[PDB]
Amino acid sequence: VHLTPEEKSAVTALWGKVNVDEVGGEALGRLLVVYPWTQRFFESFGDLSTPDAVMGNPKVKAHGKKVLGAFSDGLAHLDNLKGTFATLSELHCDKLHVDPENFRLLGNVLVCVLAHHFGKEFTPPVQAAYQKVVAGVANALAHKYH
Amino acid sequence: VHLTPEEKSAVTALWGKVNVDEVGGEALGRLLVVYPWTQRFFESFGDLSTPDAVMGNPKVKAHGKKVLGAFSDGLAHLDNLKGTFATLSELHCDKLHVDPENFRLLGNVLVCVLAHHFGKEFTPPVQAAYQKVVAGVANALAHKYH
Amino acid sequence: VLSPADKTNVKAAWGKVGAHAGEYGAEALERMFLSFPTTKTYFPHFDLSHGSAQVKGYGKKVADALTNAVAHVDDMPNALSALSDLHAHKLRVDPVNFKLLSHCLLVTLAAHLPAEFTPAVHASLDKFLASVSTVLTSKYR
Amino acid sequence: VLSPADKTNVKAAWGKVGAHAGEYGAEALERMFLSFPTTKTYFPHFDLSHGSAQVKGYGKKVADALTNAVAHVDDMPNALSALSDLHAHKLRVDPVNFKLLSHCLLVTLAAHLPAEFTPAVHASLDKFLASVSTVLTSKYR
Ligand code: HEM
Ligand code: HEM
Ligand code: HEM
Ligand code: HEM
Repeated sequence: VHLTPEEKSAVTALWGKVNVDEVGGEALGRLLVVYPWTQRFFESFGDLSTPDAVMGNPKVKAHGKKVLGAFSDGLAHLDNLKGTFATLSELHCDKLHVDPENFRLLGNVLVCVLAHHFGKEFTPPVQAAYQKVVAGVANALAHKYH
Repeated sequence: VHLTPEEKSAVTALWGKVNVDEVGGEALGRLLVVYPWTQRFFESFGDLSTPDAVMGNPKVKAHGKKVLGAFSDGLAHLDNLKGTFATLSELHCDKLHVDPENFRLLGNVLVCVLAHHFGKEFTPPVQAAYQKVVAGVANALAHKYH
Repeated sequence: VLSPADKTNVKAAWGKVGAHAGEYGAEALERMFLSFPTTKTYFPHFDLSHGSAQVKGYGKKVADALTNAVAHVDDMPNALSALSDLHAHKLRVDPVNFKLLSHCLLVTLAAHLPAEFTPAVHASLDKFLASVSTVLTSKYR
Repeated sequence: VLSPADKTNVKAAWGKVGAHAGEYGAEALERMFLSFPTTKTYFPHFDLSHGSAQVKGYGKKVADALTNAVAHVDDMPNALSALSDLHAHKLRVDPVNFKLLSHCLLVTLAAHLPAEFTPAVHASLDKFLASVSTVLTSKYR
C-alpha cells in the first residue's frame, strides 16, 4: 500500500491526538470480546469470559499498549511497512504461531475504536486513509510467514 | 507474487499440455454452475439454465478461450502480472463493472479444472505454484480498480 | 445465534439511532464506497458523489430493512425472505461485500453513539449484521 | 440448503472415495499446508513434512468426520454437535481457513475421481463442504 500526501497528512494529524495509554487496550479488548476465538492466544491473561472481565483486565491493557506502540512505529515508516515489521512478522509466525487473518480483525476493531473515540472527526475520507493503513500493517505483519 | 525457479518451471511445463480450446470454457462454465450468481455478467450468452446448457453453450466456450489466452499471457510474464493485466483491469472496472472477487472464484475453479484434467500429475507442489499464479492474476486484474 | 443479550443490545442501539437510521445508512454506504472502491461495481447506475439523492434514497432502504430485521430479530429468515429472494436472484452481490458494508455500518454507529457503542454492544451489532448478511445470501445456490 | 440432488451427488462422490478417505484427507491437508502456509500456524506441534504420521492420522480424523456428515446429511448440526463444540471452545480456527481446506478437498477429489467430478457434482460438493464449515463455526460467538 502507498498513501497520497493528503492521506498521510490526515493519518498523522489524527494519530497525534491518540492517547497511547488507552486506545491500544480498548482495541485489543474489543478484539477479544467481538471475536472471542482470538482469546486462544491469551490464556495467560486469565478470565476473558465476559466483556467486563476482558475490558478491565490489566494484562489486556498492558499488552494493548505495546501493540499500539508498534503500530505507532509503523506510522513513522509508511513507505516501508514490510521492512519495519519484518522482525515482528517473523516473531508472530515462528514463535507465536498467530494466523495473520487475526491482524485484519484487529485492524477492523481499531478503526471502530478511532471512530468511537473521535466521532464526527473520523470522516469517511479519514476512515478510508486508515483502512489503507491497517491493511498495510496487516499485510506487513503477514509478509514473513512461510 | 513470486514463484521459485522450480515453481516457474513446473507451471510452464504443465501449461504447455493444456488444451487451449477446452480448459477456458470448462473453467468459465464451472464458475457459472458452482457460483450461479456469477451468471449476472453473462445474460447475453443465452441458455444458462442447467449445468449441461452452461457447459455446452458455444458463447461460454468461445469466451472461456479468450480468458484462457489472457491467462497464458500472464504465465509468459510471471514477473510482471501487474503490467500484463493493467488494460484488462481497467476494462473490467470501468466498462464491465465486475467485482474483482469474481477473479478469485475463477482462479480457484481453474485450479480445480487443472486437477481434474491432469490427475496425479497435478501434485500438491504443482498446485501450490498455480495458487500463486491465480492469486497474482486476480491481484493484477484488481489493481486498476478505483 | 443471537443471544437474549444480543437482541437487547441491538434493540437498544437501534432505538438510540431513532430517526437517523436512513442518514446513517447513507453514511455507511459513502464510507464503504470510499474505503472499498470495488463495491462501486454494483452501482454503475448511481451518482455516488457525496450527498447524492440516489445514495440517500438507497441508504434509507437499507436502514428500513435493518429496522425490519430488528423488529423481527426472533425470526429474521422469515422477515427478510422477499429481500433474500431479490439478492439471490437479481442483485447477486458477492458475499464478501456484505462484510464490507457491515463494517462500515459499525463504524458509522460508533461515530454517532458515544455512550451506546460499548464493547458488548459492538459485539452484538457485529453478530446481528453478520446474521442479516447470512440470511441475504442464504438462497444464492 | 442442500437439495435432494445435492445430497445424492455428495453421497455418490464420497462413496467412491471409500477406503481412500484417510489418504485423501492427508493429501488435502498437504495441499493446504503447501498452498496456504498460514494454515500451518494451527499445527506447530505437528511434523508437517511429506508423509508424516501426524498428518496421516489427522487426515483420517477429518475424513471420518466428513463420512459421518455425509451419513447424516439430513441433520448435520446434530451429528457434528460435539465437533462443533470443540472447534468453538478449543481449536478456535479462524473461519477463513475452512474455505482453504474445502478448496483443497475439492482439488484432491478432482485429481482422484475424474469420472465423479462433473460440474453438477462439483457444485454439490462445494455446497456440502461450506455447510460442514458453517456447522463447525456455528458456536463461535
Ligand atoms: C497491528 C497488529 C499487531 C501488532 C503491531 C502486534 C505487535 C506485537 C508486539 C509489539 C508484541 C510484543 C513482542 C515482544 O515483546 O517482543 C506482540 C506480541 C504478541 N502478539 Fe501481536 N501484534 C499485532 C496483532 C496481533 C494479533 C491480532 C494477535 C492475536 C489474535 C497477536 C498475538 C500476540 C501474542 C500472543 C503475543 C505474545 C503475548 C504474550 O507474550 O503473552 N498479535 N505483538
Ligand atoms: C480472472 C481472470 C479473467 C481474465 C484473464 C479475463 C479476461 C477477459 C478478456 C480477455 C475479455 C475480453 C476482452 C475484450 O474482448 O476486449 C474479458 C471480457 C469479459 N469478462 Fe473477463 N476475465 C477474467 C475474469 C472474469 C470474471 C470472473 C468475470 C465475471 C464473473 C468476467 C467478466 C467479463 C465480462 C462480462 C466480459 C465481457 C463479455 C462480453 O463481451 O460479453 N471476467 N475478460
Ligand atoms: C445489510 C446488508 C444489506 C441490506 C439490508 C440491503 C438492503 C437492500 C434493499 C432493501 C434493497 C432494495 C430492495 C427492493 O428494491 O425491494 C437493496 C437493493 C440493492 N442492494 Fe442492498 N442490502 C444490503 C447489502 C448490499 C451490498 C453489500 C451490496 C453491494 C455492495 C448491495 C447492493 C444492492 C444493489 C445494487 C441494489 C439495487 C439498488 C437500486 O438499483 O436501486 N446491497 N438492498
Ligand atoms: C471440513 C472441515 C474440518 C473438519 C471436518 C475437521 C475435523 C476435525 C476433527 C474430527 C478433529 C479431531 C477432533 C477430536 O479430537 O475429537 C480436528 C482437530 C483439529 N482441527 Fe480440524 N477439521 C476441519 C477443519 C479444520 C481447519 C480448516 C483447521 C485449521 C486450518 C483445523 C484445525 C484443527 C486442529 C489444529 C485440530 C487439533 C489437531 C491435534 O491437535 O491433533 N481443522 N478437526
